[PDB]
Amino acid sequence: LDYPDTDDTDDTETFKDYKSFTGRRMVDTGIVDPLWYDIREGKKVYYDWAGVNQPMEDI
Amino acid sequence: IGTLLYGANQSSKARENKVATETRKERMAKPTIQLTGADSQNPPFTEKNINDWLYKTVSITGRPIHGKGMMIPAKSYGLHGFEYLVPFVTKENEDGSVQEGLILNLGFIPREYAPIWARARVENVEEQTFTCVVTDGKHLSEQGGLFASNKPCENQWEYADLDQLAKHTGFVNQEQVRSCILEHVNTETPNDERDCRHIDICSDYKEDYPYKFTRSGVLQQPGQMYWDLNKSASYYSLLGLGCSVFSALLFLAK
Amino acid sequence: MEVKYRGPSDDKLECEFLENNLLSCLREKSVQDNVAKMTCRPEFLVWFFLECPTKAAVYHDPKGLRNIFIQDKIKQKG
Amino acid sequence: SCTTRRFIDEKEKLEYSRGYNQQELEASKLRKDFVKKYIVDFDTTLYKTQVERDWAYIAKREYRYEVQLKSIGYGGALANAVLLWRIYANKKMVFWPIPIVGALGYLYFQPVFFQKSNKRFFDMCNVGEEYYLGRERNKILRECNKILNVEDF
Amino acid sequence: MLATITPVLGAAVIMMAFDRHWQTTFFEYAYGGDPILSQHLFWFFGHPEVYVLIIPTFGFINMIVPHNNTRRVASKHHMIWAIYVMAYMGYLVWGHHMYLVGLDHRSRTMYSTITIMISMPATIKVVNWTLSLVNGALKIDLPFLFSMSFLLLFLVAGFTGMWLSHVSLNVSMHDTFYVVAHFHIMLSGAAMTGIFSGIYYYFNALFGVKYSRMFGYMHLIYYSGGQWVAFVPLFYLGFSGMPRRIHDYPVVFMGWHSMSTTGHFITLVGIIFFFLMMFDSHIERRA
Amino acid sequence: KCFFFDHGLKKYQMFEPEDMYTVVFEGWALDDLITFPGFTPTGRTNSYQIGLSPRQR
Amino acid sequence: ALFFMANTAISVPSVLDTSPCMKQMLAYEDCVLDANVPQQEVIHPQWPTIWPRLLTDGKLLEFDKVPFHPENIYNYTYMRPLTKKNKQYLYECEEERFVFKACLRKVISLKKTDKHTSWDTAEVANLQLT
Amino acid sequence: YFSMVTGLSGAALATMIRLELAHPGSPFFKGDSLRYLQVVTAHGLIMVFFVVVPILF
Amino acid sequence: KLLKQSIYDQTTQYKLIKKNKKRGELIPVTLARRILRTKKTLVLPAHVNITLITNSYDIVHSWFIPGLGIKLDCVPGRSTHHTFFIDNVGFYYGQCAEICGRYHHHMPIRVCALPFEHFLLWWNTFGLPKMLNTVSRKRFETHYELRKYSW
Amino acid sequence: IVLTWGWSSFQIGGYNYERFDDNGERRNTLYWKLSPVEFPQSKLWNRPS
Amino acid sequence: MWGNLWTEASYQLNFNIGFSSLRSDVLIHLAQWQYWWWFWFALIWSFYYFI
Ligand code: HEA
Ligand code: HEA
Ligand SMILES: CCCCCCCCCCCCCCCCCC(=O)OC[C@H](COP(=O)([O-])OCC[N+](C)(C)C)OC(=O)CCCCCCCCCCCCCCCCC
Ligand SMILES: CCCCCCCCCCCCCCCCCC(=O)OC[C@H](COP(=O)([O-])OCC[N+](C)(C)C)OC(=O)CCCCCCCCCCCCCCCCC
Ligand SMILES: COC1=C(OC)C(=O)C(C/C=C(\C)CC/C=C(\C)CC/C=C(\C)CC/C=C(/C)CC/C=C(/C)CC/C=C(\C)CC/C=C(\C)CCC=C(C)C)=C(C)C1=O
Ligand code: CUA
Ligand SMILES: [Ca+2]
Ligand SMILES: [Cu+2]
Ligand SMILES: [Mg+2]
Repeated sequence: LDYPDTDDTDDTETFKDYKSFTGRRMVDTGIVDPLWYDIREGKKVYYDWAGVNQPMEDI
Repeated sequence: IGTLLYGANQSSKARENKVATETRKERMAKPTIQLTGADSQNPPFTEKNINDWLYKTVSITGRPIHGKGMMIPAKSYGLHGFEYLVPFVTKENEDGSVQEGLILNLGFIPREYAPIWARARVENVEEQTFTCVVTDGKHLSEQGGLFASNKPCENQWEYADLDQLAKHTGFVNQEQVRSCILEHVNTETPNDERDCRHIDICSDYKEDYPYKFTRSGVLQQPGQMYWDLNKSASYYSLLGLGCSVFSALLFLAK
Repeated sequence: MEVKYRGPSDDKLECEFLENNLLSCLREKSVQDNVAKMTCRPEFLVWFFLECPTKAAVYHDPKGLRNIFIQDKIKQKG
Repeated sequence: SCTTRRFIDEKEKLEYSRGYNQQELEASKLRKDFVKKYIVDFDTTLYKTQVERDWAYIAKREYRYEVQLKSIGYGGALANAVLLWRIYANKKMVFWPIPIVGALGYLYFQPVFFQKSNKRFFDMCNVGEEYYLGRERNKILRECNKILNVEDF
Repeated sequence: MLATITPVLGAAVIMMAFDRHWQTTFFEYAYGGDPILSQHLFWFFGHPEVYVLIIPTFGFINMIVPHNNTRRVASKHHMIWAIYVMAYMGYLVWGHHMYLVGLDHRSRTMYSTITIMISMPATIKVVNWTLSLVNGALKIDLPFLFSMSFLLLFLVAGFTGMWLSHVSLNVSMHDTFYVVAHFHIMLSGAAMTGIFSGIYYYFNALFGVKYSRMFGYMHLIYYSGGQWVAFVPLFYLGFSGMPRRIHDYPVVFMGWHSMSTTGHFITLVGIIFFFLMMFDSHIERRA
Repeated sequence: KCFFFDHGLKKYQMFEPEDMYTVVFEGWALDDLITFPGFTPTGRTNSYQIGLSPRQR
Repeated sequence: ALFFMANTAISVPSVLDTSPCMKQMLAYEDCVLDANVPQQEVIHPQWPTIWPRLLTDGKLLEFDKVPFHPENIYNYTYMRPLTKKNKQYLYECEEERFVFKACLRKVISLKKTDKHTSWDTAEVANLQLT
Repeated sequence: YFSMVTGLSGAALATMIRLELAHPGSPFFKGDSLRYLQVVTAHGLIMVFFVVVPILF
Repeated sequence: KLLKQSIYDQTTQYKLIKKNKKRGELIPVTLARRILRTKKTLVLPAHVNITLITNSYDIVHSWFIPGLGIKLDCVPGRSTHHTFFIDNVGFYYGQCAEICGRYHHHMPIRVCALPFEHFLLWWNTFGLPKMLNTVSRKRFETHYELRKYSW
Repeated sequence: IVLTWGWSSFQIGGYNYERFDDNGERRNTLYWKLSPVEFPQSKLWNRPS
Repeated sequence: MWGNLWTEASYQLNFNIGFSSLRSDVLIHLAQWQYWWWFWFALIWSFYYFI
């Protein structure tokens, strides 16, 4: 999550955009696919249908 | 005997279909009812008294969601396309998690353009006004024949199952959404069941897809019209007569 | 050359602008451009007729044209 | 135009399945008589203008493909079925059914296809009132419109 | 041919080195340099180079087919003269790689005409190969199957080359994947099939033991299939219009590129089968 | 009609030719829009089949 | 080559123009060209009504706050009023213009009605099939 | 034997090229256009002058 | 085809379509122009000959349009003359087809052949003003030029 | 394998494509007389390109 | 898209096998020539099948 830098990852901004009115409207249009990850309590978890592994632990 | 019984049943079904078409045409001959504001947000349509509103022209305002539509297979003038079926949202809260609505049949769409990513436009998902004829989707639900299967999880449909469509839409008013399905219609076309013009288009398909049905198209029930049923009944009755005569000759064995 | 079909827009603002241009053109042509400034745009007349058939029919109607002329005269005087 | 051809063919099939009433049958008879007289049973090359000759020949070729060839195919299918029946019955090869049954099938299937596609052939002859063929076409169209209490192009 | 052409390539490469280091401006248009001279000199050797690569491949089939058919080869003199005519007429077609560079229409037409004329001796060789298989005592063997695969690949390769000889089509197909597919079907298909056929023909002479027919058949099948699957979709890519030497391309080529990669991996599996064939033959160690 | 009416400026605006992808998937992000000046100054028609003009000596 | 294509569809004819007043428009354009009028607005049959000043002053556009710097006769051809010769040679083309305007008015008066039933399948009557 | 080694090297270079060309976005070289061009040139030169030539001549 | 006020967030829409746009197995090039986007597309008229003078600044490049089937080698030090005649109204893309260096892959071309009227409109409204923008640039200047030079 | 499939497959495919998909025509166009023609299948996919 | 006039000339899909566009007269001629080139092989193919 947000690694290595926000300018590259942009997880939080993308999550907020998806949760915003514009994101919901775009999803309804259907051109943009549904969100693929959820921001848990300090961690990012991809959905099982995203077809990707979970991010490696930061140690 | 079996084929004679089948032909008699086909003739009875032809008469029933003719009566149904007549009554539906008479019902559609009435003016259109514009539902706005509170009425639009809470449509009067309900499974308790759906028969009252069946095949009635209603102008309703709502927010369609093309992103999660259904493509029920269908054949229209030789094109093995789909009948676009969208969850037409009527009222939603600020968050949008809880919402209610109905099912709107936009019309026939070609198979090539059926995918959302295969279209050259961004579908509008704002409030829009649609004039539709209320229908129960009898032929859509009864199509598919034997071995037909549908996978709502994969969003693949072979026949129009009202309960599965309502579950896919996810509207709170499950009973209301499952009661009936709206079909986008044009009120400026002949009200003749035998017009032979089912979708409002020209020979060049100038209109942009999906092509809304006409009143004649809504009245038409593919593969179950009275003339087709009468032709099938006549063929079955001839086959009967022939087999019965042959069996009688064999029995006589003069 | 493939041209895609699109019926008249009938947009409220666009038709209002086109109708205002049509009114200006009619006022100027009635006096034969005997005005200090010529604001008429002949190009927009075609777009008016193509995009706003309802207003075109209203103008063609003798009663609608009469009412439009009366209102335009009242507004111009006021 | 392939989309237009498919739409026209499907419309004709739907109309044929639906059937026709007295007025529709009369109009179809008039159109079929006109088409047979001026296109099918007349040498198109004998007309005056090049435009009318070419369009009449286009209509004649369309009629050929949509009526004559289709009727030949259907009658040949029926004659082949009868030939298979007779071959099974006689345990040998027979040649009589081919010509006779083929001709009978063609005679049976030509009227139905002509009725199905009568309107298209009549409409394809609308070259224009400036020519004799177009003038006769317009006269027949006016008569059909008067019969049907409607207007057609 | 190599003796004839090598000095030209050497001189061109030396001039390139001098321009790079001493800045002799041989190919700098500013003060008399001719950038197109470099291309002329390179291709003058380049086309004879590919002809040199291909010509030896024909001998493998020309030897194997008679050996297994128990029959004399068809028109050996005519095949020899055809290969010779190709060899000493390929020196006047080096400009078919430079049609669009901007050379004079006279030279362009000469190059195109000679290039299309080159097709005839290839047809002569093809008909001789076909006739060598008739009216004889056939002894089917893995070298024979490799020869058949070589013929099958060479037919399409030469046909695609002749199509490239079309000037108008060459305008669109220059520096595209169509040329890539053509010369891949030529080299990787025909030359490698002939090399493997010769290897299986001289396996006893080379390794002193007989080969393993099982892994040999596996190698043949997988190598031929991989070559076809890899280099057929490249023709579709060329027709679509994909340029060459590009690592990132429009999304519309994903399917054919995946097919090409699959074909390459099948060819790699065939190579694995060839190496396993050698290992199993040495394990068998049978006279 | 190569121009589009704008609800903000109450005028017709146009942009240089753009690909279908840009027009469809980036309609909300447009730049270089300029007011439509008209095909001709007086409003006449420029719709003619052009040919090749006589050569220069 | 000789018969490489193996067939030619000579039957396919040149598509016939089906416009209402094409002949009238072309005749009027030919007459206007014979009039040798430098102005182009005269191409439209209703020029005397769309540009009234074209006969008296010629000022068709308001050149306010904009420079006017002609360099030859081809700069502001639309700013030159018609002369006696132009007026004469355009009056010599009045019958064609009147016929064209009458055809346009007839087309305008023609309107779509629910009576028409072949509107959808009008391409066959328009002769779009070949 | 040397030709076998060189052919394996050429096959490896071809595999690199095919993996890079599998789908757009440079999954293999990840944007190294110069490296891709060098690999392509190496593949071509090795296959031409150091596989077929050593095998035949 | 109307420029309406956007109630959404344009930046949010742009970011979302950049990140998680929906694609398909069979998507046309028109809807998939990832590596075929440029600016200031070259606009030409249709149904007329044009003399294209091709040249290069540094090294040899290739002006390639597969839709038209045109390939012109732009060689430094040369002014090669070619005939260009697009017999239809259409928009064509292209990619350079000769090794040039770093951005050999990403170097697209966009050529739009339009009817002469549309081409002349585009000229007068975008290119003709720029030919004097080097010295004179103003709305009044552009209006004066377009009125003075009317076709 | 050799003759009939290779000489009839492409034509069958093109005929079926015209039957069921209108040779891939893009609809929503105007005045077919002025509109361009969407050609039927002409590139032999069975023949190695 | 120059207005409602769709100027795009190429609509090739992911697995396109033919030319990108067929509007160009050169490409039309090339396609027809290739088609008839493939046509003119009946006797040769039959002979090779028989042998
Ligand atoms: C072994 C290698 C090899 C061989 C043998 C050939 C053989 C031929 N080549 Fe090719 N060629 C290359 C390797 C080869 N080439 C390479 C590597 C390039 C690109 C170099 C680069 O730029 O990197 C190239 C580029 C190239 C071009 C330039 C394309 C372009 O840049 O746009 C041309 C143009 O005509 C061409 C033509 C020919 C011709 C006419 C033959 C003739 O010899 C072929 C004659 C044979 C036939 C014509 C066969 C006849 C067919 C049959 C009998 C079967 C018929 C059956 C059916 C039709 C079903 N070659
Ligand atoms: C002999 C020449 C030859 C051979 C065999 C090959 C074989 C292959 N080539 Fe290559 N290629 C070229 C010569 C060759 N190529 C040339 C000259 C260019 C132009 C470069 C440029 O213009 O920049 C090129 C360009 C080129 C490109 C274009 C890259 C780009 O432009 O971006 C690609 C793309 O996939 C490619 C792929 C392949 C593949 C998958 C094979 C497969 O066939 C590879 C599989 C492996 C083999 C075929 C050999 C295996 C060897 C053995 C098993 C040993 C055998 C030993 C004995 C029998 C004793 N090649
Ligand atoms: C000495 C050897 C010489 C080898 C020479 C090289 C040969 C290369 C070609 C090999 C072809 C092999 C056969 C392929 C059959 C493909 C059929 C197909 O999909 O239809 C294509 C075509 C394509 O039709 P289409 O309508 O789908 O068109 C393609 C798609 N559109 C519409 C978009 C264009 O269809 C037909 O031909 C229809 C009739 C087919 C009838 C025969 C079916 C055979 C099925 C397979 C065999 C039977 C199964 C068991 C086999 C057991 C074998 C041991
Ligand atoms: C001195 C030079 C010759 C005189 C000047 C002419 C030179 C330029 C033209 C020559 C080539 C013409 C090719 C036309 C296209 C057909 C190609 C073709 O079918 O090839 C495949 C054919 C074989 O392929 P095929 O077996 O598929 O043949 C077609 C089979 N059917 C019909 C069943 C589909 O190759 C030939 O043998 C064709 C020879 C050319 C055509 C000759 C037909 C007879 C007409 C009289 C010829 C007299 C000789 C002079 C030429 C006539 C004009 C003067
Ligand atoms: C008119 O008719 C004609 C035409 O028109 C149709 C023509 O086009 C033509 C032109 C055709 C040609 C010139 C020939 C074209 C090419 C042809 C026919 C061949 C193409 C063949 C294919 C595409 C098939 C694909 C090839 C393959 C090898 C597929 C292999 C498949 C499978 C399942 C095997 C997978 C196995 C592996 C990857 C290896 C796994 C195993 C191991 C590693 C070892 C295991 C070992 C242990 C011990 C367990 C002709 C001649 C014609 O007559
Ligand atoms: Cu510039 Cu490649
Ligand atoms: Ca890549
Ligand atoms: Cu060469
Ligand atoms: Mg090049």
